[PDB]
Amino acid sequence: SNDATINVAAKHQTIRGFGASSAWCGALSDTCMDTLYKNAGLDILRVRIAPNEGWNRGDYRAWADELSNAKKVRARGGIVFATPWTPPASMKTNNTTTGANKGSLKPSSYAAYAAYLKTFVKYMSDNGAPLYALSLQNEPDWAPDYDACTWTAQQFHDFLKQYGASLSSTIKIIMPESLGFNPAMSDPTLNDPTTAQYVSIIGGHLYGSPIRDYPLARNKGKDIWMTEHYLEGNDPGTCVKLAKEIHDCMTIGNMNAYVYWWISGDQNGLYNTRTNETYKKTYVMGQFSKFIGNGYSRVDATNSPQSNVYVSAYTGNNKVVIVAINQGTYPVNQSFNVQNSTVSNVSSWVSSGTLNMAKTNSNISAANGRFNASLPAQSVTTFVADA
Amino acid sequence: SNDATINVAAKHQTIRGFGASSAWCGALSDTCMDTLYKNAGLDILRVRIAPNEGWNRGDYRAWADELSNAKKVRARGGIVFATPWTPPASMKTNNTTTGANKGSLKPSSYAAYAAYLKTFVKYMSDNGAPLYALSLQNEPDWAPDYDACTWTAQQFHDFLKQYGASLSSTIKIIMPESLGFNPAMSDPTLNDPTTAQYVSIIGGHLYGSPIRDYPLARNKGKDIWMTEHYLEGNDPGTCVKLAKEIHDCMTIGNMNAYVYWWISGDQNGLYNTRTNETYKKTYVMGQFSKFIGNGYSRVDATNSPQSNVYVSAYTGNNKVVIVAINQGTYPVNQSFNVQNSTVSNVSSWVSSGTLNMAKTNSNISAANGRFNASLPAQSVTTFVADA
Ligand SMILES: [Cl-]
Ligand SMILES: [Cl-]
Ligand SMILES: [Cl-]
Ligand SMILES: [Cl-]
Ligand SMILES: [Cl-]
Ligand SMILES: [Cl-]
Ligand SMILES: [Cl-]
Ligand SMILES: [Cl-]
Ligand SMILES: [Cl-]
Ligand SMILES: [Cl-]
Ligand SMILES: [Cl-]
Ligand SMILES: [Cl-]
Ligand SMILES: [Cl-]
Ligand SMILES: [Cl-]
Ligand SMILES: [Cl-]
Ligand SMILES: [Cl-]
Ligand SMILES: [Cl-]
Ligand SMILES: [Cl-]
Ligand SMILES: [Cl-]
Ligand SMILES: [Cl-]
Ligand SMILES: [Cl-]
Ligand SMILES: [Cl-]
Ligand SMILES: [Cl-]
Ligand SMILES: [Cl-]
Ligand SMILES: [Cl-]
Ligand code: NA
Ligand code: NA
Ligand code: NA
Ligand code: NA
Ligand code: NA
Ligand code: NA
Ligand code: NA
Ligand code: NA
Ligand code: NA
Ligand code: NA
Ligand code: NA
Ligand code: NA
Ligand code: NA
Ligand code: NA
Repeated sequence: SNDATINVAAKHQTIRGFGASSAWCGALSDTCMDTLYKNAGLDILRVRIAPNEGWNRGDYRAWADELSNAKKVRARGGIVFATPWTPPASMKTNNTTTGANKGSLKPSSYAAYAAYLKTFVKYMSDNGAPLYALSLQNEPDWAPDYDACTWTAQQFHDFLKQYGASLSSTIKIIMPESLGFNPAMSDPTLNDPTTAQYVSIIGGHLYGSPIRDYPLARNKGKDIWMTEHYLEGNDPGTCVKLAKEIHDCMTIGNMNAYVYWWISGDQNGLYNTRTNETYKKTYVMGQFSKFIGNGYSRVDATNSPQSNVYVSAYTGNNKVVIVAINQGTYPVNQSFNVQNSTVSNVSSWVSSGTLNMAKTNSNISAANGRFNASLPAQSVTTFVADA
Repeated sequence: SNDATINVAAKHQTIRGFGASSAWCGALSDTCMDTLYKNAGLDILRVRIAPNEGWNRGDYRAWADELSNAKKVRARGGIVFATPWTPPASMKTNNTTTGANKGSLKPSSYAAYAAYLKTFVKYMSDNGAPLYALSLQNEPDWAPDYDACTWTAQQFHDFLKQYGASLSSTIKIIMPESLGFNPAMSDPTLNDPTTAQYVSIIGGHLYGSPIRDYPLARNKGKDIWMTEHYLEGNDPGTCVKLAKEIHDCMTIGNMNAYVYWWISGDQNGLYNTRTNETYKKTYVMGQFSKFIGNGYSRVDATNSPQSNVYVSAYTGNNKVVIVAINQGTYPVNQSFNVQNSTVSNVSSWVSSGTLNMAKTNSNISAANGRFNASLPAQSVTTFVADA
């Protein structure tokens, strides 16, 4: 009864990875970076481009902490993308780095902003931490009193038709990083082939709006990345909520990558640099990232085989990986049936209120692709098998 | 609130170990023995002395399978004791090896039975698997239709006043292995100093009667060993029932050792030799045996700090070990406070419906002897710390 059926023959999106941001986290330590990027297996880092007035006279001091973070992640096998929260104040209609009075990028500074971003990309490259991609703006639809800069959907179109060729010849471009992943923010760019061609990755955040598929983006060949979100708490209930959010991004959103908010900026991050302690949300992320390898594809799996259980699955390099979330307050047994592959050597790891990415030592045997297992209360289990 | 307080200064009995029996299990494989005696860390083996009519003409064939079992356990760091379920039929009042018509040992064969047991002890020694102790009889108060032999409390006294000197000069003696650990079966032997002196270990089983302390035995200097019991099932509820039984033997019974019934004789054992699979009761035993070392003493700990949680603790070799059982259906948090020791480097391992003696990777910090942890539903956790 109510099997989780996994069909390795039905493939979905390619998984780029999972990560977090170093924005406003200073220069993170080797221990923090080892914890996250080696042990938990995160492999994407989002750095901030701090507003830098000296950019065009060779003064990069404002950027050196992120350089350091970038190098540490690259040394640990990760890729790095950059997000600017604002152009320098000299380019803003409000004459400040904040979002005061819905400040925006002066159209008379469009060429300079393009040059600015290219200067950051070349800085990072010249110092041995080349970027994988670059975003045009954080949350163009939010105007708070910290680094911010408004853009309308038409402004992104305006900008890209002029400067997208130059920018994309330099680096993969992410846009638009909407507050709530509003497709209207990017639709004008995607629907005009002149502008769509300059975009590689469609990025968005999950504040306020449910997770959704984005068919236009996928059908234009774009990656879809969830580039910022956080949750408050590290109790088991919050941890399984995070797990279900990642699962929903993978499954409903068809997203190629999931990127948590900041590593250490406050108590809602992944690592506490004041006590040198790992927040338990870290291990939720690890149940995906440590086990899902390079170039893996998501495949069909019964999304919810019984109440409060959620399942997704991935294949690559002759492995099958199954992530099974139990949001219930008690353990439950769950059967799995892998189709169109011959599976062996099943091993599992659990993160829960007690366990941190702990190998279970369970003695799982598979016959004709079927095995079963007990899922602890408020837990995430990852099965890895030969396939 | 409701701490489990551990006081290393208040010491109780010395722990000899934990084990199981190879009676009627044939000659067990290396894989079975590795599973139990290396990985789970059992370290006591109870062999049966099969009734052997050829004992006095050098025919030991009936004993060779147990010889093999004994050698395997000794090679894996364990000790071995032997239990006879019956003398040979030639010494029985019913002329058979069974318990038919409450058959007993003929008083005219007392000297021969003593010689018989000494022949088994010397056999085992001569072939490189010397025994640690020897029992006079299995379940002298039960007379079933398999190997059996009745003895009254006065018969044990009768026998020991004559043959105990000879027998005890050869080997540590266990008696009386009552069905339900009835102290009346051994009281006459213990209360006469002439007979008490020949006994080293008071052994008993747990069929039908609650676990109890045995002050007379402890006050005469004797070890108290639970030498046979089993439970039916391997579900989490049964596994925590077994854990609580061991805990009760340690705590209420002040027992030095706990010995499960047979390893592989039927489905109620610890290992299935037909499928080469380990029954989950094995891991319950391992949560005690693998972690509680040579010469450790039990110490004071809050027996039940909250409902359905049971705690015991042990020290030795500058370690403290804490076994915490959660019989509840949901996880609970539990605080621990170690007194009169300075503890560091706390690590934990869990056995549950999902986990088999699995290291948790939890990041437990202790300050002034206090730490806390989440105990999964229907689980056994063992903490080990430097002390
Ligand atoms: Cl894809
Ligand atoms: Cl900073
Ligand atoms: Cl650096
Ligand atoms: Cl506003
Ligand atoms: Cl617009
Ligand atoms: Cl549009
Ligand atoms: Cl939240
Ligand atoms: Cl930690
Ligand atoms: Cl935490
Ligand atoms: Cl298999
Ligand atoms: Cl495993
Ligand atoms: Cl198992
Ligand atoms: Cl003792
Ligand atoms: Cl046998
Ligand atoms: Cl042998
Ligand atoms: Cl009877
Ligand atoms: Cl009597
Ligand atoms: Cl008496
Ligand atoms: Cl039972
Ligand atoms: Cl097994
Ligand atoms: Cl089992
Ligand atoms: Cl510590
Ligand atoms: Cl640990
Ligand atoms: Cl932890
Ligand atoms: Cl649980
Ligand atoms: Na990756
Ligand atoms: Na990776
Ligand atoms: Na404002
Ligand atoms: Na934000
Ligand atoms: Na505001
Ligand atoms: Na990975
Ligand atoms: Na595996
Ligand atoms: Na021992
Ligand atoms: Na041992
Ligand atoms: Na009978
Ligand atoms: Na029995
Ligand atoms: Na009977
Ligand atoms: Na031990
Ligand atoms: Na330890």
